[PDB]
Parts: sequence; C-alpha cells; structure tokens
Amino acid sequence: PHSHPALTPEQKKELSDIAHRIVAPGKGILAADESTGSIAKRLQSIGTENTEENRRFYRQLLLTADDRVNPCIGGVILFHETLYQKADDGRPFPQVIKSKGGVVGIKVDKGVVPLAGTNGETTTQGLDGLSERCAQYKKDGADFAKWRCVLKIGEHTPSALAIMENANVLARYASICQQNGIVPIVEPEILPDGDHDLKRCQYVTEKVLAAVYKALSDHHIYLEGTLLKPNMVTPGHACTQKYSHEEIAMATVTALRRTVPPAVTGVTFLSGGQSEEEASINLNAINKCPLLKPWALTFSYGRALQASALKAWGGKKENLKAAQEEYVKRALANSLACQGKYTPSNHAY
Amino acid sequence: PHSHPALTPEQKKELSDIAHRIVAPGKGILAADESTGSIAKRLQSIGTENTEENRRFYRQLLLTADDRVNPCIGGVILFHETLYQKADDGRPFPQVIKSKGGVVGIKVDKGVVPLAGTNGETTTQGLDGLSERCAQYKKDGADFAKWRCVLKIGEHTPSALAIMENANVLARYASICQQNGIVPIVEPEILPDGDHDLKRCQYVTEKVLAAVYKALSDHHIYLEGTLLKPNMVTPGHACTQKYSHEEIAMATVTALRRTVPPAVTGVTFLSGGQSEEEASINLNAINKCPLLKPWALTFSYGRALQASALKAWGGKKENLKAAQEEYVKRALANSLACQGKYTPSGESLFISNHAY
Amino acid sequence: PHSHPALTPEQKKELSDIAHRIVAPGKGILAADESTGSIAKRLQSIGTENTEENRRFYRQLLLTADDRVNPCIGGVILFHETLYQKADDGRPFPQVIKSKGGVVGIKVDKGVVPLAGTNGETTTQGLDGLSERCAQYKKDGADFAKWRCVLKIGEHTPSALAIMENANVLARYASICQQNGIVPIVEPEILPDGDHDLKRCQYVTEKVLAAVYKALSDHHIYLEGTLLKPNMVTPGHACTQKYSHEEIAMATVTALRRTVPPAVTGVTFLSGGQSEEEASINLNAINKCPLLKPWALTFSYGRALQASALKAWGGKKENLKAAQEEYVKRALANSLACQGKYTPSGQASLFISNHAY
Amino acid sequence: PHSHPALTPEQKKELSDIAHRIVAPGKGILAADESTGSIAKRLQSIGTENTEENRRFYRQLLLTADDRVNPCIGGVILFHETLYQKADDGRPFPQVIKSKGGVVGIKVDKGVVPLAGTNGETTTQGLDGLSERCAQYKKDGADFAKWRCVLKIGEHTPSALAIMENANVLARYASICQQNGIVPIVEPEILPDGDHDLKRCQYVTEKVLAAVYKALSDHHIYLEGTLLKPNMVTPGHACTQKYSHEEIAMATVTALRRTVPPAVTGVTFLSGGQSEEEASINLNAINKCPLLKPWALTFSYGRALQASALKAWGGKKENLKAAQEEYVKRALANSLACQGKYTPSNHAY
Amino acid sequence: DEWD
Amino acid sequence: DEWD
Amino acid sequence: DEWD
Amino acid sequence: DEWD
Repeated sequence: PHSHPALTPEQKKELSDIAHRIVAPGKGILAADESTGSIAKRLQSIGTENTEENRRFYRQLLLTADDRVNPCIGGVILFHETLYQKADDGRPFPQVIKSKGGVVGIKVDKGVVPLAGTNGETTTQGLDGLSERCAQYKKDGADFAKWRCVLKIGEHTPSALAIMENANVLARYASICQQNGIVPIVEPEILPDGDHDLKRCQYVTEKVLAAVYKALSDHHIYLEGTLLKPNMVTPGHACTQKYSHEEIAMATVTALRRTVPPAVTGVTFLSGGQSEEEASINLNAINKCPLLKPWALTFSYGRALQASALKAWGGKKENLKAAQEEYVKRALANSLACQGKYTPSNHAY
Repeated sequence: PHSHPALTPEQKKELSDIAHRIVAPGKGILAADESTGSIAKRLQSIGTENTEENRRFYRQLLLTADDRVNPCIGGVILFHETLYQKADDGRPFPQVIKSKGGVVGIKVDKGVVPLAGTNGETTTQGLDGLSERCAQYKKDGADFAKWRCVLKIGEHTPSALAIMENANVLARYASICQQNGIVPIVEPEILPDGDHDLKRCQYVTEKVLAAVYKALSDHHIYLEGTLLKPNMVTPGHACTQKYSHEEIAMATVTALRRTVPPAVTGVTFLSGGQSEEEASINLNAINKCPLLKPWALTFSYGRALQASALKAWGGKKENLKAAQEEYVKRALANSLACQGKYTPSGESLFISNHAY
Repeated sequence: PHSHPALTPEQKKELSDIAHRIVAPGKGILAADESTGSIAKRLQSIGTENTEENRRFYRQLLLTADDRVNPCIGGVILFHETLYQKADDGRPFPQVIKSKGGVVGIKVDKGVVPLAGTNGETTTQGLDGLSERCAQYKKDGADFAKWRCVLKIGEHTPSALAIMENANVLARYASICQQNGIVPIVEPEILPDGDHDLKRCQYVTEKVLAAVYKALSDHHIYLEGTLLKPNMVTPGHACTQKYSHEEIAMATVTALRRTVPPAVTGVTFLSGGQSEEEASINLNAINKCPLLKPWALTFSYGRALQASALKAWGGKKENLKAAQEEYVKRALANSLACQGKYTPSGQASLFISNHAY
Repeated sequence: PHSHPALTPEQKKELSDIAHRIVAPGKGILAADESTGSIAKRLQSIGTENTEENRRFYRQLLLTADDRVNPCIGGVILFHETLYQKADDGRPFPQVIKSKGGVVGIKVDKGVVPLAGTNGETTTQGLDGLSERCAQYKKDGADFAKWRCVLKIGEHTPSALAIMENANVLARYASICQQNGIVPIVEPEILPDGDHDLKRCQYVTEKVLAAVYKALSDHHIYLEGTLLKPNMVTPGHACTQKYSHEEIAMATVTALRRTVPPAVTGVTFLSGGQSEEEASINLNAINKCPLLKPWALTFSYGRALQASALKAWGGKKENLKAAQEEYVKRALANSLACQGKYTPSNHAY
Repeated sequence: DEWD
Repeated sequence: DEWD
Repeated sequence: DEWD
Repeated sequence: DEWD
C-alpha cells in the first residue's frame, strides 16, 4: 500500500513522448524484425540464398523507400543483426529510420518455450541480462522494444497457468524496458489456429487482456509509456462461418473497450495470417466502429506490409524500385486505414 | 477457457440502457439510502425524534422537490424501508421518483464487518439471499443497486487481503445483481482519513481499482451494465500540503484513465466529508480536466446534496419548501458540475502552522 | 508483511484443544445435521411423517445411543433446530452429547448458490451475521462448525473461478468461527458425479486443496485450530474402471500429502454415496496406506453411520434399542477403521458391467 | 481442470529417488557453489589470490576429505566452473563426489536483479536456455540443482509483488529442472537483515512459503522430487533480543508445519550469517523439537561447513590436512544435528 | 443433499 | 456513515 | 514465426 | 553473496 516511484516525472515524459510519436495520427509500425530462422523462410520462398548481404539489402529496400512512407511509418521494429547494419550510404539503419521520421524499435524476447503440464502451451524467455541489453540498445538508437507471447485457443487452452505466466513475463519485460527509457510494446498474441468462432475469440481475448493489465499494474508499469500489440478478434482459421468486417471490428473494439485502460497510448494490431488487403480493410473497419475508442488504433504489420514487396523483389536488384513500390502502396493503404479513410481498389452463393 | 454466457443480448441491453439513463449528460444520483442507524444521527443533529413518520416525511421532502431537479437527477438510491413507503398523496416513493424521470436504486449491502488479522480493516456482508432480494426489488420498481466497501490508507493499509477480499465481494454482488436485471454500482471507497498526500491516495486508488476490475472480469461481469462509485483522489484530511482543485482533478482523472476500462458506462463520485460547495467545485474541475474521459463523470451525493436541506427543515412541517429549495440549489449546481459548467463566485487548519 | 495477531495464545490453545478432542485416536464425527428438507427424505423412506417430534425422536435415538459408542464419537454435527431440542431425559441435546464425551458442532452455511457465467457451478452462502450466530452457538454449547462448498468434475469444471471463490468463502467462514472460539471444519467437497477416472479425481482434489490452503493462509487462519472434511479420492460413480481399496487409499493419501500442511489437526472424510461397509473399508485402507500421514485420518459420516439405524427403526418406538445398536455397530467399525485396525475376519458394479458400454 | 502429466511414472521415480538419497538419514549438503565474485572475497580474506588454480585446489581440499564425510554428505552443490575441474589425480570432481557416495548438484540461477517500483527488492534471473543447460549438466554428472531467490524484511517488505514474483520464478525453474531429470532445490531465502524479532520472521516465513507452494502447485511441480532450502526462523541481526535455540527451533518447525506439504522430501536449511557451531546447534534443536516433522530436516551449508577449513588452509598447501580436518569435524557435527544427536562442546549477565 |  |  |  |  506504499508508493515507490519506479520512474521520475522526466522518465515518464520521455516514454510518453516516444509512445505518442509511434502511433501519431495516420502512422503505424513496420515490423521488420523477423528472426534468423524466420527471415530464412522468407528469402527461401523467393529462391534466394539466405546470406547476410541479402538480408541487409532486403531490409535496406524497405527502410529506404521514398518519403511517401514518412507520414505512414511512425516506427520500425528491427532484429538485433539489422540494428547494427548500414545502408549503402554508410548510415546505420537506425539513423536511416530516424531521418525519415520513424522511431526505432528492437525485438528483445528470445522465443517461446514449452510449459510443462500443459497441452502444448508456452511462455516466453529473454529476461536474462535484459536490462543491460536495453541500455545498450538505447545507446544505439532504439527507443522502443517488442516481446512476443503466444497463447492458443483449444479445448483446455489457454489455461489459467498459461494466461498468468505470460502476463507476468510481459510485465517483467515491460518493467525492465521502462527502467532504461525504452517503450515496451506488450504483445499477448492469441493465435487464430483452431475451429473456434468469433465469440470464443472475443471471450478469450477479454480474459487474456484483463490478466495482462492486472499484471502490468502489479508490476508498477506506466501505461502511458506502453503500446499494446494484440490480435484482432476473429474466428479461428478452421472456422466454417465467414463473418463481416463490421463484425470483426465490433468484436475487436468491444474486447478492447472492456479491458484496455484509456491511459494506454495506442494499440498496434498484428495481422496474423491475413492478406495485405484483408489486414487493411479490417483495420479500417475497426477505426470506423461507432464505439468510443480512447486509444490510437493502428498497425504493426510485418507480412501485411512486405508480402508483395518480397515477391516483387525476388532477389533481383533490378526489381528494387518495383519492390519498394509494393511496400509503399501498403503503407499508404494502412496509413489511411488507421484513420478509417481507406477504400480498396451470385458466385458468392 | 470456455464461454458460458452469463447474460443474453436482451439482458445486456436492459442493463446497459439503465446504466446510461442514470448518468445521462447533466444527470447525477441522490444518495438517500442512509440506513436506519445512519438516518438516526441525521434526525438527531436537528433535534428530531427518529420515527418512521419523520423518516418518511424527510424522504418525501427530497423526492417531491419541484421539476427543476428532474434534468439533474438521473437516479435515486433508497434504503429498504423507504422503497415501500408512500407520499402524502398515496403514491409509492419509487413511483414518485419515476414520474420525475429518475431511475430507482436500492442499497443491498448489510454493512461492514471486521477482517480478523488486519489493522482495523473490513470487508462488507450482504450476499446471503441477495438473488431473491434483487428479484423482489426489481419487481417492486428498482433498476439499480448500491453496495459499499470501505478501505483505509494507513501505515500497513490497505493490505493485500483487504484489497483482494473487498474486490471479490464486490464482484459477487455485481454478478448476482446482473442476473436479476439490476445495474450494480460498484463502490470501493477509500477513506480520506490520515495525513497522506495526494500522490499516496492516487497510488492506492490505482491499485484498488486495478484489483476491482480484475475481479469483475474473473466473475464475468458485464461492464457496460455497471457504474463505479469511487472516491475522488484527494490528500488525506490531515495532510499539510496545499493543492488546487485542478490538481485534485488531474490526479482523479489520471487514476481512472489508468484502471477503469472504457466499457464502464459511468463514474458516480462519492463526496465523503467535503462541503456541498467543495463537492461541486471538485466535480466541475474533474469534468474540465484536459485529459480524455471515455466515461460519464458525475455525482452520487448524500450529504453533499442534503446537508443544508436537512437543517433548513429542522423537523418543522412549514419548512418543507425552504428545505426543498436547499436541495434544489445543490441539484442544479452538481448538474452543471457534471458537465463542467459550474462556476460560483469565490477551512485549512492542517495547512496552518498549528499542524506543525 | 506486518503481523496483526488475529488470535491470542489463549484463543489458539482453546481452538487447538477442541480440534484435537474431536479427532482423538479412535474417534470420529457423526453428521446428524441434515436440513429439514434432507431429513424429510430420510423419514419418508421409512414411511414416517416429517414432524418436528419425529425428527426429535430420531436424533434422540442416535444421540442417546448406548455409552459403548462414547469412545467412537469425538463430535456430533447438528442442524439449528436440533441444537435447541431436548431428549426424553429432559436435557438439551448439546448437554447429552457432551455428557457422552462428544464435542458439539453446528452447520452454519446457508446452502449453495449458482455462479453466473459457469457451467452449473456454485459457491456457498451464509456469511451474513455469522459472527453473531457463532457467538450465540458458542454460548449454547457448540464448539465447532460446518460449512460445505460443492465442486463438480466435468468437461470444463471445476473452473478457475469456482475454485478461487469457494476457497475464499471457506476462508472467510473459518476466520469468523475462530474469532468466536469455534473450530471450523473446512469442507471443499468434490462430487464423485461423472465418469472420470481415479487420476482425474486425484488431480482435481490436489488443485482444489492447494487453493483452499493458500486462501486459509491469505486470511490468516490458524490451521491447528481447524479440521478438513474432504472427499476421499475415488473414480467417478459412472467410471468403467475397477480399482482396489488400496488404490483409492493411495490416491487419497497422496493427494492429501501434497496439499495439506502437517499443522492441520485432522481430516474427517465425507463418504458421499458409499455404503456403510464401503466407507469403513476405505477409511481403514487409508489409515493402512504405507505413507507418512501427519494428521488424524478419521470419519465425519451421516448416511454411512445412520443407514441401518434409520431402517431398523422404521418409525416404530419398539425398535428403539435394536436401531440404536445398528448405529453403535457402524460407530465401532469406523472407530477401528480410523486407526487402521478394521479387518473383518473372513473372505475378502453396474458401470463396470458390459451395460456401461 | 484437466490433467496433462508433466512427468511419467519413471521420471517421478528417478526424481524421488535422487531427492531421498540427498537427504538420507544423517546426511546433508555441502554448498561449495560460491560464485567467482564470492569465492574471490573468500580467498581475499586469507591473503590468497583469486586464480583458477587456487579455486580448484580449495574445492579439491573439500571434496577429497577423508572417508569420514562419506556418511555425512548426501550431496555437493558446485558452481559451473568446478563441475568441470579435475583433482590432482585426473578425476573430474563430479566423479570424486559420487565415488564418496554423494550426489552432484549445480547452481543454475544467474543472480538477483532489482524490481522497479519496490524498496530495494529483487527477483532472480537465469531461466533463459535453462532447459538446454540442465540437459547438459545432467549429462555431465549433476542430478540436482539450486536457485536462490532473496526476500527482505523491512517496513513495507516483502511486498506482494516481490512474494508473488519470486514464488513464480522458483516454480518456472523447478518445472524446467524436473523436465530434465534434475531435482530442484527451491530456495526462497528470507534475509536475516534488520531489527525485526522472531515473531515477525515467523510471520513472513509463513506467508512466503505459502506463496511458494501455491506457485509450485499452479506450475504442476512434483513435490516428492524437490527439496526446500529455507532460512531458519530467527530474529533479525540488529534485533536486541536474544532467543534460545529451543525458541528458534519451535518457531522454525512451526512455520514449516503450517506451510510445507509432507510430500516434500526434505528441508535443507541455509545458515546465513550463523557461526559453524551456531548453525549446528540450531539444526540440532530443530530436530529435537517436540512436534511432528514429516520431512527430513538437514543442512545445505557453505560457510557453516567451510569457515574453519578456509582459515586453517590460508592458501598454504602445507596446511592441507589441518584444513580438511576442520571441514570433516563440521561435517560430522551436522550429520548428528540433522538427527537431533548433536551436543555443543555471571559474565553472560 | 449429502446422503446421495 | 458515509456523511462524515 | 509471425508470417504463417 | 551468501556467506557474511
């Protein structure tokens, strides 16, 4: 029952300013923090050898797209390696991002690990020596971070243990980040895997988010200095019932309204396995939902911003301009979507 | 991890609509639910014998104030006895309230009880047979209820046990209410007693509300069909530091923004020991605070709406009109305050050198 | 992190002495606290009118049984009504019980209530004005109380909410009783309903008791001044798997060893739907289980102690002596069983048959 | 509400057998797992320089004491370095330990880290990659592990956050260990620092242990395959009131009886700042306490077994025998104490 | 009921 | 009381 | 993986 | 540390 200030007024202001800059009107996040194994699968899909130079070139391709993306991208999440790479002009990628008005983010978790006694459930690791890592990353240009927890909907999942443990680990990661001036993006992703419907996803999302925010409170987290990266509320991938975008928006906004304190600066949605267009249409629908939304509702898209770009590139440097063009189109689309001003360009029976 | 719908869409709409009606723009709540034990002190203070006749006349006086209070009063909380009394014209009190556009509320808790092993802390009782009670109350005209939990800021309070138990009991109470078409007003009051500063109160309030909303979630409570009746965030009564109403407002709204989900339909502040004027000025400042407030911020005042009216009446039948006038003036003042449109023309012993 | 002694040394001693007397070696509890509703079914089964006098005579029959039962009964649980009735000898039932060396108990809960948003789960009510009631029951001769929570094993039950809520209410009740010198018997009964196997019951029992003891700790409960009344660990009633008594005992003692602090003075098992003989055999096997049991493991039976007596009585005044002796025999059997010395000389199922398939 | 066995009957048997062997009657644990930062302070107190050779020699000194320790030592906890060192005869230390009848243990935590928003409280790190590490340690001869959490008694501590967070991390650690055939020693050490009295320590100890066992339950831990290493219940170091050994024993045994399930195989007490003789006398008093104790009550001493040996050695090889003698004597004394068979050996007004 |  |  |  |  006694207050022991985790942060000073000055530290809070810094975190708040950073959080607000990332989700400023019309702006979203480019998630380019694919792991070594993940990015390997990406390059592999386009028959491109997974070498460091190809990874650097691809990242540069996205990070150096023309200024049209500037008003669209408030932040860019990078993986360790990329944080220390440079563009062809010798500038460190973090510098490249800031020059274009973006805030630099860094993924700090170390992947999921199995939880014994559960039905294939996991928690996430990466807390060891995280404080020292954040301090270094801060020095090297990063102002925010990312930590991904994964929950699954099934007969007995997510279990009480899985919900409590992931929420607690997110709170720990968030606490350490704020101590080093880094805005933590809390990501309690509930996978769309399974045949559950919209209602089940909404129910689970509500339970997970309530646990997350109680844990953040127990750990003295400064919400104004955080961002939430949740799954949109949707039916399971195997669900036979097809819902409207208005329904997905309503279910998503309702779940957030019942669990996310207004103090949270912004919600940067993940798109899971949604197509580029689908991710934009739903985000747009979410922003046009008639309910009161006290936080910015924008994006933190990886595949939803890169899919066509990676395809246009194909590994050929001659396709650089074409590839970046695909990326820009999606940034603009999603920039309009987070403002609710996006309109995409009998056999259905 | 599986959903077992506590409420149907029909039940939800009913609860949400009732909740919205109570705190509609410019409207607040008159808390006239003083238990027979409390109302006794009230009548005593004005040298009036505590008889059911006097308790009825007094309640009648408040409920029948002219139509000027209509757009100010969205809800009226009553005690069991009063719910079944009638005005002079024979009309049941709840009917009097309804004809003026107000929602009828009923207190259902049965007072605080001591928590063994704590430093004078308590929890609240009243769950026994509450479902049957709510069904009867709903049937007899009530649409919302009130339940008060009390927490205190001190050297080791509120303790983990006190926070967890009161939060849990509030959640049990709310669940049973929603099952019977009654909108529960969740009141986790943190007393202002003590010399702690504004920051301490804000901290405890944030911790308490966080536990309250986690508990409501665990018990499957429909937030759109509830209201919160918290204490404003203020320094303790014996605090030596001076603060402006703007600071009190910033601390209150900040605490709320950090814990109360946007889905909660409204916040009906209790005023504690604040003077009628003070309670109005603070609520006004709260509604003028620059921060975004996704919920209605109004009042649920007892003493802050009745103080002057009680004295003006003084048990005299002929003082009916003058007494009602005092209540009306506070009704209008707070109706303006809950919209941030109150601007009047204008005792700090614990700030003086005597507190050193 | 700061202590605020809920009880003084004198209060703890009082509570601990009471709890120990109830479960002293060879002693158990007679549960005769059936509500006017439950007892109705009892009297009805023997074609006996459900009158206040008949309920009084029946309870008299049990409570005034031959003194040979004295060594077997450490405590008797009564229902409110019975607490204030008198035997034919003129003395109030509480005094009768005490004269026979038994401690008087009183059921104080007010039944189960549904938990909204769950698959038919419940919690229990009865906390309102409980302190005042306990203070009065104390003055009227009661030294311990009984509060029953019910949990069910099913597809999604018991749920996190049901486990947490029931554990919390048990702790609140326990706290109030100890403040009034009443030893609280904590009863987190997990119903045997269902077709779940032994392992499922053991698992659930383990999670439930863990929640119970965490809650008791959170509410500053004095364990030495309490008793636990759990379900024995058994397969569901519709389980198609056959188990030996030794397996039930092993599962039961294992679950208890993993969750019940050694400080708890005693465990007084409920027998659910077990037959009189079955409840005694299992209690005996539990006490013979080759594992260390730091607490007394005895009984708190109603039906398992009254079945034959109720039947032998049949509402006939002439059958009094014969009836009482039936109860006396089950009491003697369980007195031995709670000491692991019940092994009758001689040789030593619908859901097991092919019909359950 | 549905069981998903974290361990098979065979796995549980292995864990249970190991736990029982460690705390077999008359046996305790030698804690020689001082971190390099700590072992450096030790060598410093005897004018000896902190070199790998001096560290190896000192550990060799302890592990190769005469066969009289064999029946006193059921287990030896080693620091990562030592686990891979060899005796002058070329035998790896774990091999030396096992041939003398001891089980080899390994400290796997990575130290304490501060909890933001608290009054100097901490939690412990070391979960990252802990599963792979345990698998390796198991392979290299270790059968049990140690992880130390630290809580402090003060005006507002241990706080709710500290108690919950520490209990939870111990549960994660225990879970990962049992998955790799390693018996976890759960150490929720409440520091003796402060001027609190016996009653306060007993109160805090009871609340802490209740939290620890609830957490172990939530995380599906197999208690029979675990050991608890708690602080004895004593007044704070700055407390002016001196208590008898009988009071320390009664308070300690009472706290344990009210919180530790009998299924727990054993309690291996840490001795904190107690002198060698003091630690032995209290351990003896605890075993003599006239209350039922369903678990082995023994030792897991570092300083209380090494103090005199370290001093006698003084970094001089010429004192090998004399040093080992001091250790053996404390080993013998505590073997008797963990059985309640020990005996100690005007101006006090 | 506690009998059945 | 809630008044004082 | 966050793509598929 | 754990010694002193």
